[PDB]
Amino acid sequence: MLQPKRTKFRKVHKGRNTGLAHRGSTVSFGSIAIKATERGRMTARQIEAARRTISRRIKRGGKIFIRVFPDKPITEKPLEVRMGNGKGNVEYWVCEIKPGKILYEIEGVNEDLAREAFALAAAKLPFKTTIVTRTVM
Amino acid sequence: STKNGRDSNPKMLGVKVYGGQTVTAGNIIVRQRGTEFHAGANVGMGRDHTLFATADGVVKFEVKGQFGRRYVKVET
Amino acid sequence: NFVLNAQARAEDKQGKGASRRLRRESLVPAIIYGGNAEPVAVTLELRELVKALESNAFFEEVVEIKVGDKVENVKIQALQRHPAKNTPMHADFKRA
Amino acid sequence: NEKKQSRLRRAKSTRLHIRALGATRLCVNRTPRHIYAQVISADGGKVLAQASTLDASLRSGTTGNIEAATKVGALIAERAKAAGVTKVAFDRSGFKYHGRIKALADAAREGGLEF
Amino acid sequence: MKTIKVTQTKSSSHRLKNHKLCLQGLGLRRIGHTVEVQDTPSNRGMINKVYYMVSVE
RNA sequence: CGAAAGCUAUUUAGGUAGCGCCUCGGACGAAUACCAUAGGGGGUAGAGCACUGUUUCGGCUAACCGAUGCAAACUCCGAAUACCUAUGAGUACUAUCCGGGAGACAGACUGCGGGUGCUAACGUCCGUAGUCAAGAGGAAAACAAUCCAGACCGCCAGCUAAGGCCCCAAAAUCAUAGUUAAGUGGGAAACGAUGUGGGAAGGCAAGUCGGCCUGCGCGGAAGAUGUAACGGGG
RNA sequence: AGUAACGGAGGAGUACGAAGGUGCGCUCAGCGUGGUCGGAAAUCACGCGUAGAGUAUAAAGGCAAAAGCGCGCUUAACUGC
RNA sequence: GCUGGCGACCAUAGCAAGAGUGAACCACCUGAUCCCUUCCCGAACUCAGAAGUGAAACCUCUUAGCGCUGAUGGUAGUGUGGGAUUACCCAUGUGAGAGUAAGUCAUCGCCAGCU
Ligand SMILES: C[NH+](C)c1cc(NC(=O)CNC(C)(C)C)c(O)c2c1C[C@H]1C[C@H]3[C@H]([NH+](C)C)C(O)=C(C(N)=O)C(=O)[C@@]3(O)C(O)=C1C2=O
Ligand SMILES: C[NH+](C)c1cc(NC(=O)CNC(C)(C)C)c(O)c2c1C[C@H]1C[C@H]3[C@H]([NH+](C)C)C(O)=C(C(N)=O)C(=O)[C@@]3(O)C(O)=C1C2=O
Ligand SMILES: C[NH+](C)c1cc(NC(=O)CNC(C)(C)C)c(O)c2c1C[C@H]1C[C@H]3[C@H]([NH+](C)C)C(O)=C(C(N)=O)C(=O)[C@@]3(O)C(O)=C1C2=O
Ligand SMILES: [Mg+2]
Ligand SMILES: [Mg+2]
Ligand SMILES: [Mg+2]
Ligand SMILES: [Mg+2]
Ligand SMILES: [Mg+2]
Ligand SMILES: [Mg+2]
Ligand SMILES: [Mg+2]
Ligand SMILES: [Mg+2]
Ligand SMILES: [Mg+2]
Ligand SMILES: [Mg+2]
Ligand SMILES: [Mg+2]
Ligand SMILES: [Mg+2]
Ligand SMILES: [Mg+2]
Ligand SMILES: [Mg+2]
Ligand SMILES: [Mg+2]
Ligand SMILES: [Mg+2]
Ligand SMILES: [Mg+2]
Ligand SMILES: [Mg+2]
Ligand SMILES: [Mg+2]
Ligand SMILES: [Mg+2]
Repeated sequence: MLQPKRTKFRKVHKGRNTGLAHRGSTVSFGSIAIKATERGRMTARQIEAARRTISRRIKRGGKIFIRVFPDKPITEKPLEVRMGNGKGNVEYWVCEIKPGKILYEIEGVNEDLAREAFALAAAKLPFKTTIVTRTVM
Repeated sequence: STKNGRDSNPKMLGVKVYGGQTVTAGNIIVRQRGTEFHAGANVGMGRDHTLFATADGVVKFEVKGQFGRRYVKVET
Repeated sequence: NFVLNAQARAEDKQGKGASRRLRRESLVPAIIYGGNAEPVAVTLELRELVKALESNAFFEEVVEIKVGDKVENVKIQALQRHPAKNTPMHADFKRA
Repeated sequence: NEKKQSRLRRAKSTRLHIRALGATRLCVNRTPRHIYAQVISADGGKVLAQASTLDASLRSGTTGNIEAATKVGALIAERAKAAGVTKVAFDRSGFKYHGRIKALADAAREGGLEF
Repeated sequence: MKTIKVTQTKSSSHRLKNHKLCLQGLGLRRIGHTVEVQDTPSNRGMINKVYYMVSVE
């Protein structure tokens, strides 16, 4: 599962996930893409699982472009500790997902096999997704 | 136990007199760490880069020079 | 050949709220500029435009807009799509 | 280029200080062939007086040495007193103060200019 | 000069401090109270701040 | 008339003291506030990748280049508000200053912006506004902190707010046009499905096929005294 | 402006008679190309050079009139304010 | 019409690429005896000059290739009121950044000299 090789800071504020994804919202690396129409978090484990189910299905024909990278560390308190005593320990990494974000792109595969692969990947993710095609403006 | 609990007292820096206000000689205009504002006419600078009015007049901020510096000056 | 039928979009139909009202009544704001005339703001019908958008000649041809007894020979310059739902939000047209 | 560029870098400090003092400036320029002096206002835009080795009184002779500089200094002192300019700040403009510049400045001090 | 009628239609009790000050500076005392003010930009600003609890002729 | 549960310090933390907030007396009276206009400085929201980091693909012999993301402790940018000053209209015993007397320094909830926590808690800690505290009345069945509204006393007078108008229980078994068949309304997810209404297209030709976008519904849906997840009847 | 938590990160309890004053002068870091060892990275020369170097010391804000780097003379690291 | 100096203004003014200027001026230039310089060096600074050359440099022209400027429209955000609670929606006010069309190979002042 993906992870930054290094970061400036270990722990990070929680923040608010708000707004739409106007940046990573266009098919730019391949011909078909899966796009999140709902908001949430995407752990690195989910990214690995969805990539595995897509790649095993399309059977190595065509390239897969992972367009999300998990760069936000998430902490957790150990079990049976009270509420003070500093911030919890890093457990896993997530990517914040705004509606409109491209998650995976497939290049070099026909539409039906890629749509099968994307349907298989959607059942591994915690938000609703859609299948979008590359257009010209 | 973690190792983060420290901070320093506030320093109360910033612009004290805004553009258009009247000043007398000796009135402090800007408390700043470096020179984010530079002294123009009728404005002096203290050892800690404090900008103060050396004359009566009204305060006026500008952007001048080829380095695009922010200048405070006092109009007499 | 493509022909789009438009209406004039005066101010009081411009800005955030009026644009959202337009898009609720199945309309698209658009703008026409280029040449030496001034920009003209127009309202297009969403179904007409999303049908023209399906074709590829629509992006390589000179299309025509009719604001009402006025021809306008333009080329599509920029599209703005809603990020989540792919519906077009606004269109740019360059006089041709 | 490099020489003029470095010399203007050398002049900037005195020029900015003279502007901050709000003083009438006696700016001098020196070329291998001529010498020039200008009495300039505190705002830096108006030339209150001037003198050079191009004056129909020094040109016909020889220019670019210490004697011509002394003559220019006397002439600029006179012309500056004629225009009611007494207290000035000397701007050597990145030139060393010794030499032809010093001859001009001494002739200007003896001419009546106060600095 | 060119007066207008302003009536208070809702309560001013739990509003923002400056909205209550706009009502007090217009001269309005209670719900249903009506005042006659000069039509000026200085008064139109106070009326526009509190458009939601006031009715204008 | 009318607070506060704040700040600073404290062998201090449930005490106390100065300041903040209340009241009384005196002085002085628009100096004050609200709004308009004018003049200012921001580095937040958003955005962006110019720096610091981080990140995907491709080219090139690692640097660079093209494309492509991200950031509390990144910034080439950059609001709304807020804050400061001047001038002005109108409306308000406003603002200052000098004295007497205090109380208070356990706060709570709701919204909005955050840290922490499990983007848990009627959790905790800040900022900001309102309410309670110290505030009754009407609504939310009941229900400090929600919504409407600020109770001087009296009246078998009228108009309204929130919220309501079949009966308990005051007022429409009111009107027009649609939708639902689930008592949905009147508790819940991923996901599943020729439910049913509407819209824009498309293919094939007695109409048929399957793709979308939507309105309202269905399943998913198991708990302990008794229906018991419309207050009830219905 | 201020603003809390057993919130997230780091420093201090010094140094310096010059590393203070002043006048005068100077401009880095990195790249390329050449050159005795010598070599990616020392010193020399030449071209660029986008501020990316430096700052007694942590970070931030500054820094070309450089606030960075040298040389001469000095004691204003003065007293009353 | 050209140079010189000092300013205003700080890229719509800049880079990159071409091109031209020696009457005067400016630059390079000749030599250092003298005044001054070099942690070595007349490179720089300084002085005494005028045999050359516009080569370099400066300056002036030309060019949108890159920079820089930059609308209109839309979008994001947001004050107030209201409605919902995963961050939206509605009314009203405000309104970016990015990107697009387009614009840019500066404008102005005081003084002196030469044509
Ligand atoms: C107006 N701009 C275009 C300009 C003009 C001149 N020229 C003059 O004033 C004198 N010569 C002229 C009048 C042009 C004939 C200029 O001389 C300059 C500049 C620009 C500045 C910019 C500087 C900038 N920083 C230090 C504020 C900067 O960061 C850079 C850079 N490349 O990054 C600079 O180059 C800059 O330092 C600089 O050198 C400028 C000028 O010298
Ligand atoms: C040191 N100064 C003389 C300078 C010179 C040049 N250019 C050169 O050295 C010219 N290069 C040659 C040798 C001629 C090839 C320079 O190019 C620069 C600068 C200054 C810096 C200043 C920077 C500054 N901050 C970041 C330290 C800053 O805040 C500004 C600003 N305007 O606010 C800058 O402009 C700055 O970032 C900057 O760009 C500089 C230069 O570019
Ligand atoms: C316009 N300014 C902001 C500017 C920008 C750039 N561009 C960059 O450095 C771009 N670099 C990136 C890629 C953005 C990092 C620039 O590169 C420059 C300059 C300034 C010029 C000024 C030139 C000037 N002219 C008259 C020759 C000049 O005389 C001086 C001077 N007297 O100092 C210069 O510095 C100048 O030659 C120069 O170097 C400039 C730039 O290089
Ligand atoms: Mg700066
Ligand atoms: Mg709105
Ligand atoms: Mg210096
Ligand atoms: Mg009372
Ligand atoms: Mg009193
Ligand atoms: Mg942000
Ligand atoms: Mg206490
Ligand atoms: Mg307490
Ligand atoms: Mg509290
Ligand atoms: Mg609590
Ligand atoms: Mg109590
Ligand atoms: Mg009550
Ligand atoms: Mg009640
Ligand atoms: Mg009740
Ligand atoms: Mg009634
Ligand atoms: Mg009844
Ligand atoms: Mg009926
Ligand atoms: Mg720069
Ligand atoms: Mg706009
Ligand atoms: Mg813009």
